[PDB]
Amino acid sequence: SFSDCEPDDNHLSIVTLEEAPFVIVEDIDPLTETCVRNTVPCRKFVKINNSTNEGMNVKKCCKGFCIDILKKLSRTVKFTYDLYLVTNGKHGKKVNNVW
Amino acid sequence: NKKEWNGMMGELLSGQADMIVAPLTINNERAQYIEFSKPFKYQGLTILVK
Amino acid sequence: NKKEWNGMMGELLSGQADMIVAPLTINNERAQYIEFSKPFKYQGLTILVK
Amino acid sequence: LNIAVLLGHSHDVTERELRNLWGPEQATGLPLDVNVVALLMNRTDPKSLITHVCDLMSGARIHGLVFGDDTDQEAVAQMLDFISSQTFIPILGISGGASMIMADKDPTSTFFQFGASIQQQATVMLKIMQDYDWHVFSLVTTIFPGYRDFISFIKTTVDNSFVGWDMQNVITLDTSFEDAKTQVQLKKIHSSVILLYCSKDEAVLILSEARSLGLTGYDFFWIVPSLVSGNTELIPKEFPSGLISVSYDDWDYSLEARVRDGLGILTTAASSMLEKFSYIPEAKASCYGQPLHTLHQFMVNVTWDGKDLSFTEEGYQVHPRLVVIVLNKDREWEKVGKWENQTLSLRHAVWPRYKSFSDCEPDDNHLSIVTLEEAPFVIVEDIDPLTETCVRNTVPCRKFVKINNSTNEGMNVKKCCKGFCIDILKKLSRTVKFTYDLYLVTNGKHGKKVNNVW
Amino acid sequence: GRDEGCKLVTIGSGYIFATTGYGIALQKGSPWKRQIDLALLQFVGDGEM
Amino acid sequence: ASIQQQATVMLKIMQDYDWHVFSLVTTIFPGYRDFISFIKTTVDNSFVGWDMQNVITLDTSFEDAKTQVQLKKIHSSVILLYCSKDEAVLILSEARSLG
Amino acid sequence: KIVNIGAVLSTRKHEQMFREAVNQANKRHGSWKIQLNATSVTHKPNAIQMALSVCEDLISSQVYAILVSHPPTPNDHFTPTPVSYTAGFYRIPVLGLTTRMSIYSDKSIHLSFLRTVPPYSHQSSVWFEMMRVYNWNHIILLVSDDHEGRAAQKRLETLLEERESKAEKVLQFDPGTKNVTALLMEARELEARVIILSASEDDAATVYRAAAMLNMTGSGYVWLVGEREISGNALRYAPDGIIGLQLINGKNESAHISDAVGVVAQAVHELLEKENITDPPRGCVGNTNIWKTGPLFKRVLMSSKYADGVTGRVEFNEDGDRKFANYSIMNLQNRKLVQVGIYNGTHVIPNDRKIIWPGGETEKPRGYQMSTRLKIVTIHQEPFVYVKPTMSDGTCKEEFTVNGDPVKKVICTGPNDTSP
Amino acid sequence: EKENITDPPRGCVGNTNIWKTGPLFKRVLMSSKYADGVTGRVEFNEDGDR
Amino acid sequence: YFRRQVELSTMYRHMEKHNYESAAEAIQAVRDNKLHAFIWDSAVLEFEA
Ligand SMILES: *[C@@H]1O[C@H](CO)[C@@H](O[C@@H]2O[C@H](CO)[C@@H](O)[C@H](O)[C@H]2NC(C)=O)[C@H](O)[C@H]1NC(C)=O
Ligand SMILES: *[C@@H]1O[C@H](CO)[C@@H](O)[C@H](O)[C@H]1NC(C)=O
Ligand SMILES: *[C@@H]1O[C@H](CO)[C@@H](O)[C@H](O)[C@H]1NC(C)=O
Ligand SMILES: *[C@@H]1O[C@H](CO)[C@@H](O)[C@H](O)[C@H]1NC(C)=O
Ligand SMILES: *[C@@H]1O[C@H](CO)[C@@H](O)[C@H](O)[C@H]1NC(C)=O
Ligand SMILES: *[C@@H]1O[C@H](CO)[C@@H](O)[C@H](O)[C@H]1NC(C)=O
Ligand SMILES: *[C@@H]1O[C@H](CO)[C@@H](O)[C@H](O)[C@H]1NC(C)=O
Ligand SMILES: *[C@@H]1O[C@H](CO)[C@@H](O)[C@H](O)[C@H]1NC(C)=O
Ligand SMILES: *[C@@H]1O[C@H](CO)[C@@H](O)[C@H](O)[C@H]1NC(C)=O
Ligand SMILES: *[C@@H]1O[C@H](CO)[C@@H](O)[C@H](O)[C@H]1NC(C)=O
Ligand SMILES: *[C@@H]1O[C@H](CO)[C@@H](O)[C@H](O)[C@H]1NC(C)=O
Ligand SMILES: *[C@@H]1O[C@H](CO)[C@@H](O)[C@H](O)[C@H]1NC(C)=O
Ligand SMILES: *[C@@H]1O[C@H](CO)[C@@H](O)[C@H](O)[C@H]1NC(C)=O
Ligand SMILES: *[C@@H]1O[C@H](CO)[C@@H](O)[C@H](O)[C@H]1NC(C)=O
Ligand SMILES: *[C@@H]1O[C@H](CO)[C@@H](O)[C@H](O)[C@H]1NC(C)=O
Ligand SMILES: *[C@@H]1O[C@H](CO)[C@@H](O)[C@H](O)[C@H]1NC(C)=O
Ligand SMILES: *[C@@H]1O[C@H](CO)[C@@H](O)[C@H](O)[C@H]1NC(C)=O
Repeated sequence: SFSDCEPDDNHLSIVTLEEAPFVIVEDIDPLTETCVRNTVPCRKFVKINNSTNEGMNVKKCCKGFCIDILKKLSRTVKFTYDLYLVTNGKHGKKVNNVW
Repeated sequence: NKKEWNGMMGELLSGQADMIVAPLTINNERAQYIEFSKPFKYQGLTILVK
Repeated sequence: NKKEWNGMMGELLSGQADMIVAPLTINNERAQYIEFSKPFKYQGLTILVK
Repeated sequence: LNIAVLLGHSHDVTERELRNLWGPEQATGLPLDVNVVALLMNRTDPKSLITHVCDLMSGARIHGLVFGDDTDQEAVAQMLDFISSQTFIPILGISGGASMIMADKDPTSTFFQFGASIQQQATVMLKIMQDYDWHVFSLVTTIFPGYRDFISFIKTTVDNSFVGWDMQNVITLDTSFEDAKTQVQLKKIHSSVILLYCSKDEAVLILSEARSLGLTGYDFFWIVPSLVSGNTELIPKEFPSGLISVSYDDWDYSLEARVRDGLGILTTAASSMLEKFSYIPEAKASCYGQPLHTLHQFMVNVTWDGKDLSFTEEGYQVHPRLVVIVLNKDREWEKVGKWENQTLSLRHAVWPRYKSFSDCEPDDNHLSIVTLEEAPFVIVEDIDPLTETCVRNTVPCRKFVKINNSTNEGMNVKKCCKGFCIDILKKLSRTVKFTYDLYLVTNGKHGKKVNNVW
Repeated sequence: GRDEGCKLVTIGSGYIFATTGYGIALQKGSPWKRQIDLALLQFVGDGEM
Repeated sequence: ASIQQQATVMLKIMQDYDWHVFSLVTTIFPGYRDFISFIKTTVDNSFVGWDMQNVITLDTSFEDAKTQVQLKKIHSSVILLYCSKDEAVLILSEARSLG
Repeated sequence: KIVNIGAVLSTRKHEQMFREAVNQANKRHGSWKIQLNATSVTHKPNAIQMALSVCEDLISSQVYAILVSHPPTPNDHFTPTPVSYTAGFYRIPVLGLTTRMSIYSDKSIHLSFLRTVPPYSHQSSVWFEMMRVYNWNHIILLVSDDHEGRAAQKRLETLLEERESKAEKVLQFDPGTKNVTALLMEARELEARVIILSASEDDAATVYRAAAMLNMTGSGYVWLVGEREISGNALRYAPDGIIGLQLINGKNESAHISDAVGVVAQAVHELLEKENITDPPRGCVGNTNIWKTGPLFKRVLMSSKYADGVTGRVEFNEDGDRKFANYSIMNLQNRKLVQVGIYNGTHVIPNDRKIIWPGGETEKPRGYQMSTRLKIVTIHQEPFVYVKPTMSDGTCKEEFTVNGDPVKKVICTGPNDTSP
Repeated sequence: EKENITDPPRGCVGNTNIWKTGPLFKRVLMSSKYADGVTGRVEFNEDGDR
Repeated sequence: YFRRQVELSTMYRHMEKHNYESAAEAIQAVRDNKLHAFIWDSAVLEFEA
């Protein structure tokens, strides 16, 4: 809400999983604190330890195939997006009505 | 000055048929006019020579 | 926060050199500043292995 | 039959040859009761025209009107079409506002205009653009009438582009110039041909706004039809020298031949309906105190005086005479091109530019380019006669082909070119952003000095 | 295609296998779906894929 | 701090948040030469690949004829404004009116 | 200091209400120094002398507003066309209040004809909203006309673009014929039972007789007609259970007269707020050039927002009609028009009356059949579709594959090899 | 000849704000056309000199 | 699909001269050395091989 009536529906929450030909998640440049521009930023919910549940969001770089697909869709469909990772695990498995 | 459809699409869109059971060429042309489903065949093009 | 050339360009632009007689890789960027001669040699790139 | 003739003040045409347009005309006169009533009028008010209609309809049962206009009021044609929906008399609108393109004719009227539709004139203008190979263009349309089917025909033509026409999107103006929102729509144009669709004074204001904003360069072309232009005799201010217009009011093919051919068509229709039906005079007696055998659905096939003067299904001529004009540096609308029977021919295939648009516009954008036939570099091929279009990854070029071995005359042949140097020139025109002037060499090979002669 | 030594070439090319594809799972009721499908068929339909 | 150090802080924010597509709107406000010059010597000397739209200049009180078009020639994300406070009120009111 | 106002009206009571509303218009609207006068024309059958009296009373009066106010003219053509065609000589807007046709809706055919009465395309949008209520998609459209039928089809395609979907079947024909029963039988074999009709009285009576003959008055038949279909013998031929629409306060004359007076008055005052106002000159004396502030007057009139009105919030759209007009959903029950709902704005308000369908219950009949039967079209595909001629008559040899699986053929029907 | 006649207030006593029509005065002065002058023609660039 | 693309113009002009009705016509033509190449789906051509 910058004003009273402003439609903001172009925001797309996007989560992915690390795959070596598709989703290459690597470190940031330790000298400039900058992802190289063909990569995109991501945050990873890294917890403190196994006892607590709250944690920080480590910012990392992302290249690969699906990153290129997402960039070309953002060129074509012209949307906005937020990239992050899930820590529950792999793609999907319903553990007794719990995915 | 209109390009209309003939053949299987021209008979389906006219309501003469209900389903084109055929090796459908799923492309960007026919996607703008009808809806699609998931493909059964995963096949590429190549060149026949002698 | 300023980038500068050096080396052979640093020796040439200071007035301490008149002509760099050397088969230099003539690129676009160094030709944007100073004039270059006609390239006498046509030579590419290669990889040395054992 | 009894046909009335009334005009305004077009082309300073005297009324004397109108009264003398009966003697040698209709030499093979099979209908006997064919006479003319040729008059004039000081003004162009429609109420006096209705008064003359009610005077001449009861005036010994006049069964015809041939009317021509000198002004630019298309509503008079609407009033005449309404009268033709009441009197049910075939009335020929010749020129001026009486023959201008209205929106949608009705089957309940027998009024006939002369010429072609606005879609056929758009087809002729796109044929001109195909012959000149100018593919990146724009389209500025106002709320001027007849816009719906015209824009729809343009959209269906661009969607059916074998040429691959690059049409910039439709610049729409709901009202006149706001100088806030319409200026932004005018400054979105970076194409070559700008197509304007409005009235005459609105075109003057839009060209004045474009000249005040520098949008009237020779890169920015301007092509308007006859209905946007208006009177051929009146040339108002803020016109670029080279203003392409398409009309039909030729000074060589004047009003007298038009009205003589129209009377020939009317007497041909009377003779053709007389040999089929007997009681030809069927008109309303008087206008005060208020559909069997007509000529509306009867004269589709007609060819008078050799030339095809047949009627379309939408109330126009099948093959009219089209005149394509430009503006010179002497403020004169000079005739350039005419139309063939089926296709379109052009005299000035070589295109002059008429550099004097403003105080200073240099021609530094264009570069004279000549080359030689080289199989990996300059691939020269014929133009396709089925399309009359070099495909968009090829570029056209002209060649001075001499006919005989001992003559000094030679024609210009346009041929397609693809290859390596074509791609180099296209990428240079992408990056350096210049324009090219491509043609072929006629003297021979690359170069050799033959006694101080290269 | 990145194997050191290149001593592993799999049997066949999916002839005796599942031979499925990869897609984008959208939520049930998203208006983005037709636009994403047209964008993917444009990305395949020009050689860019 | 100087205006160059504060521009360094703002570009450090933009580097930490990776908003590469930006613009630059500078009025006749004082210090405009060194400010635009430092933006040039920071973006052009950067290894990041910042998408730099050209500089939009506003001379005087707006005619709302050409300045409207120059504001509508901005399709980037970050809009850097360089003016006084009341001029910032006027330019933000014009941008709210122009959307 | 006087300005005449042209009206096509003959009743002295409505002219008295008109002059009282003019006196109200000159009362509180500022210190502007204009005076106003009325000039109205009466009933004449001869439309040529109608246009003659109109142009004689428009040229010799210097009017600003032209209000046609006779819908029930005894001429069956119903043409207020020559008034607007005469006023288009100076691009003068005629603000008529009579017709509701799409042939009058054109800004290109009629040059500057404004109105506050909407055509049947707004009824099509109300029907689209009703389909959004009842959650239906597939229709069967039958339009008798072709002039307004193309505009109705374009408005339907606009509503489909709002839906981002497509309709099922549209049809147009020539009025006067009687064997359009075959098109109704072709529409019977579809997968929907929603019928939308755009017709006059005669075509509606013809298709109601066809519905009585083809058993189209059974269960599930969703009938949806408008204003020209609920009059004459078609009202007698209408089945009990048909749904009609009627906009409120249109047939009551004086209230929309007063609303038009308020609109015209506030438009004239906001036009005369500014300077350099020209006047339409006398066309009979030396004045053939166009009125230069025509598009200026159109910019003032087409962008005039109003908060006053007896009917409600009146506002001109992009085509010069009434934004969000009120409507009444009527139903036919034992040859009686029973009111079963209303529609303002964007929202449907059904009352506590029984919405009775021509079939069974008061709930909506879903005419989307289960579609047990399908039609498979194909080509002779060389890896896929193997076509073999039959042995004796329509029979297939029960052959086996290499694994004992019997080749389950099908009796298909194929054309020739080359079609021309 | 034009409107919006603004006056700079007396900043010594009870006037602290800025003169808001500064760029208005710049639009008036910097866009002036000259065809007469004793020393000659003066003309304004973006800097406003002779 | 080839008429849309940016460089397939000469191949489009070559293929438009001798378009065939059925694929069996193309098989018989390339069998009788009337054709010399044909664009077709891969697994169908493997089955025909
Ligand atoms: C009758 O007319 C009004 C006109 O506005 C409409 O009411 C709108 O609908 C929502 C529904 O919740 C109401 O909250 C608002 O009062 C109105 N909103 C807007 C933007 O106008 C509606 O069509 C009808 N009345 C009702 C049911 O609210
Ligand atoms: C808690 O977390 C850290 C990483 O954040 C890691 O060393 C290990 O998981 C735990 N050990 C401690 C106490 O640091
Ligand atoms: C949490 O548990 C894992 C698995 O036992 C192990 O690495 C370690 O005990 C803890 N540290 C983290 C955060 O992995
Ligand atoms: C009307 O007639 C007069 C001569 O009486 C002439 O001067 C004038 O030009 C005419 N009007 C028009 C429109 O030509
Ligand atoms: C004109 O003649 C041709 C050929 O006889 C025929 O089509 C028809 O009679 C006329 N044209 C029309 C209306 O098709
Ligand atoms: C065009 O038509 C006219 C009239 O029928 C004819 O005389 C002329 O030869 C034709 N020209 C050509 C060659 O198209
Ligand atoms: C010119 O000369 C050549 C060679 O004699 C001859 O074949 C040709 O017909 C002549 N005509 C031309 C092309 O000028
Ligand atoms: C000139 O060229 C034309 C066209 O080829 C040919 O008909 C003519 O005979 C030539 N002239 C001579 C006499 O060589
Ligand atoms: C109003 O118009 C009528 C008809 O033209 C006229 O008789 C009457 O005098 C006019 N009244 C005034 C003074 O406005
Ligand atoms: C309409 O025409 C068909 C033609 O077969 C005929 O069978 C049918 O009886 C006709 N119906 C009417 C209403 O006359
Ligand atoms: C058709 O008529 C029969 C008469 O018994 C009736 O039962 C049925 O509801 C009607 N509806 C259909 C199926 O058309
Ligand atoms: C029209 O509406 C007004 C105001 O509601 C009312 O007084 C009048 O009686 C109505 N007239 C008719 C004919 O219903
Ligand atoms: C009145 O004058 C203005 C300029 O002040 C100009 O737009 C036009 O000439 C006229 N129209 C209106 C009402 O703005
Ligand atoms: C419909 O009638 C209601 C009565 O309250 C009114 O508020 C509303 O504005 C009307 N709708 C229109 C715009 O005709
Ligand atoms: C279609 O055409 C042929 C023509 O002889 C006919 O004999 C046969 O019944 C059909 N055959 C094919 C190829 O379908
Ligand atoms: C005065 O300022 C206002 C607001 O900028 C502007 O609309 C108006 O035209 C100005 N008048 C003049 C001519 O000074
Ligand atoms: C500059 O010098 C020329 C030549 O003496 C003179 O005509 C001109 O008036 C001078 N410039 C001025 C004073 O405008």
